[PDB]
Amino acid sequence: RRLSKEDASRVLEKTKKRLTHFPQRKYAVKA
Amino acid sequence: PVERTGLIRGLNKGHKTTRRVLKERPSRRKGAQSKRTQFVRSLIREVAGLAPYERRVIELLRNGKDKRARKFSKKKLGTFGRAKRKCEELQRIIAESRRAH
Amino acid sequence: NNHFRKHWQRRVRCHFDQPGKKVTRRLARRAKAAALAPRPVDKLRPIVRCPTVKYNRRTRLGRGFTLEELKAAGIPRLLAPTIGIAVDHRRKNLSEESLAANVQRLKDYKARLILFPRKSNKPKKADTPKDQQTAETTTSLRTSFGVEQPLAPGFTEISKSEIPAGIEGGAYRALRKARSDARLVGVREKRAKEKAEAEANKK
Amino acid sequence: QEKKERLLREATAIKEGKKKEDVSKKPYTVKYGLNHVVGLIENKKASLVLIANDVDPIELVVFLPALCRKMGIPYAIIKGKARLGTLVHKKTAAVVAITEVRSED
Amino acid sequence: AVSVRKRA
Amino acid sequence: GALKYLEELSKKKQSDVVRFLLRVRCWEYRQLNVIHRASRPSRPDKARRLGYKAKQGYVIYRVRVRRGGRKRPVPKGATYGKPTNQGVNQLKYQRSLRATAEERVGRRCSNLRVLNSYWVNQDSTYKYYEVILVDPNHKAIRRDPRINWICNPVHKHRECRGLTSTGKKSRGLNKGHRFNKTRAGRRKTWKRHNTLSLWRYR
RNA sequence: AGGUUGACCUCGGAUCAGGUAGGAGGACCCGCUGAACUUAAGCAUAUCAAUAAGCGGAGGAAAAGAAACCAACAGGGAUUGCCCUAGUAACGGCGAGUGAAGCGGCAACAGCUCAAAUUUGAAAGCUGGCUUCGGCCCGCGUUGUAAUUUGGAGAGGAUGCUUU
RNA sequence: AAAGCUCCUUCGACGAGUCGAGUAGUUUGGGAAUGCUGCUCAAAAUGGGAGGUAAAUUUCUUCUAAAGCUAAAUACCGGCCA
Repeated sequence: RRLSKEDASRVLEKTKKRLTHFPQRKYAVKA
Repeated sequence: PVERTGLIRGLNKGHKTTRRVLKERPSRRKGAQSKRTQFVRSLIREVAGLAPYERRVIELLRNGKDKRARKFSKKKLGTFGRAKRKCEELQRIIAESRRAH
Repeated sequence: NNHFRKHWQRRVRCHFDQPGKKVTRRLARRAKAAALAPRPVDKLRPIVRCPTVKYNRRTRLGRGFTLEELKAAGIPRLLAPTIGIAVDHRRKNLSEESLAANVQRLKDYKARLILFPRKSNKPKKADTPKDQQTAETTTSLRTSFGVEQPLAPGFTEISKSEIPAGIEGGAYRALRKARSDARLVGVREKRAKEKAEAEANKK
Repeated sequence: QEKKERLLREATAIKEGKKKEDVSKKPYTVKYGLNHVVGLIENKKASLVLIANDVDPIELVVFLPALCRKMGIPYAIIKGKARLGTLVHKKTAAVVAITEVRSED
Repeated sequence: AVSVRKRA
Repeated sequence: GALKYLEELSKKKQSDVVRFLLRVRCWEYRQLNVIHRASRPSRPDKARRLGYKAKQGYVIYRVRVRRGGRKRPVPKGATYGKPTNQGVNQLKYQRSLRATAEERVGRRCSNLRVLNSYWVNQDSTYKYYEVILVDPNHKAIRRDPRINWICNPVHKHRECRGLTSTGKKSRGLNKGHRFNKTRAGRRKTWKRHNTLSLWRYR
């Protein structure tokens, strides 16, 4: 009865635009 | 904003800082009339008419029993402030009816 | 004053799992650090002042930086949570000092930030170049960007010629007068209004 | 089918480097959908409004003659939401409007 | 006319 | 659209047109079954703002519930203990009649999930409600990220556990000082306050 | 042919095509319902206790949750939990007793989605069936399926760089 | 094609038998200031709620209800492994 992987991974298009242009970046902070 | 005195007590008490003016937050716009909402409410008022207690208050205001209208409005609505606003609105309705007639 | 009149024995919580829970928390923190490396384990937090008259002497870390702080620091609000900056849209800057301090904090973080490109073969102009990408890093923003001065200095030396004269009449009398005026603000206003009405009537 | 043919022609024009407006003309249709028609009435774009007599719930159209009278729009109540649906290729239609037609009509 | 919003 | 006009009209429940519609619909719903399926929402603006869509997988069920208080099922309507200074005629059920309507509709359609519900009518005997339900096994529901949260098993029978809107109201899940005892859960908060905590180095 | 031929709406049938629910478990969790022994000299307020028993509904956690909050400060800033607040403010026959919260330190941190707007120069959306896997059909749906917006804003403008 | 930043004349929809009131029962430390439910009444547009002593008048401060989702830190006399 669990939702399929594709259906569970479906996102809204506004979310997709936000993730396309502002994903979680890789960064470091100088000591 | 009034500058604080730098004292722990008294009028305008408190630590002195440089107060800023803020652009008003959009959540604080609630209550403001918009043109479409005003238009739709006027049309719906014209279509639906009045409630029976509103007709009673309008009759009292026409007969000039203002205190009786306020007391009856408070009994019907529940609070003094809501009664006062409702009586002002119905007096406006009476005034526009008279200026139409 | 012993509150043992209910069935208290059904709701006794002992803490034998205290060292085990410390071990579990440390394992979770090490796993989180390994997943987040080379990013720091925490987000940058602003400096805010505690409310109420008991605690307004002391500063501490807040939830997140304000939108006006981010705007004055030049960090867009969609970019900020992706580079380890906490954002709080509820907090406002009522005064200039806290705003300036948090803007300087954001600028220091942005100056110490190393931003790796999304694609290694195609770096962008907002990205840190590879020959600056190698430097000593910190993994604890709560330590490297903590509250340096939670309280004001309690001791300060000045010259004897720079001793303030003091408020006229004395500090105790100034406090008494401020309290008295606060208690009599409305009585004096009513008396002035009555005097103005009498003067208008018998001018 | 007509839309598919039009989109094929526009895809051909895009492929040969032309705008879709070069091969497609401005359309003139009966306007439908209750929210759309109420918007057209409020913007005073509708020239003629036809309202079905049997909309259930009636509250969806009960304000429509008053709205049309306030905006100075000619309206008529007509029999058949199914009859209006035959105009707009649907089973039912609560309201239809005409804004503009062609020069020959 | 009554408009919900400015349109492009 | 027309839904702004519908909302403003639905505010005017004592006007002539709305009272006429309410009267005739109350008669019709009284002639129909106690729980029956509605072909469409009779209050489309209310249903839409509560989350109904005109999409396959959304259904509306209309239900009437007997109104008034609650009676304790004791023999001859009397108890055999200490005096209570009150009768069962004044006992008040701690949930809403809306919640009772939602639960009975959920039992009638056990394959669906109750999303929300809304008042449509009342008379002296009954209060009438329309309940929005979502089919978690329908493909159109499962493919939609705005609604397929309800396909997860944690939302089985929300109306039974008080996770609908009337359930949250009855559980008193609000912030602030007026809701000190209930905002995190009344029984859980009671257990937290009545737990004796003993540390090792005490 | 019009006493006909149809469009809809509502309501039914079918071992119709495809699905789904029930029972178990119930330590922990969300609700409902709900005592008495006890403690008050006895005892109808009270206490035991918003507890036991009874009933319904979940999961690996549940629940709560991104303020119609706290405050009154130089202001804090979703939720949860620990320490502290504090046996305090407060409630209480004839008194036995009862009893929070804000701040503060810490564990852990994460933010968002709709309704209300005309895509109107084009329902741009979707279940199902058949497939040569290209698509094609039966439909749903304008009594509104996509995109766009959610108050932190946003819509329209202006403007020149950035982004995938 | 979509996306962000900066500035602006203007525009800026925002959830109703609900909020609120009375009353009744129950509940709370909130037996002047608590929550829930039933019955009766029943809103508004800078409006509404809150600001723990009732009310009128004048201010001020804070959020923005009546639609919705969401990991972690928390519980665990059931089950499985140690």
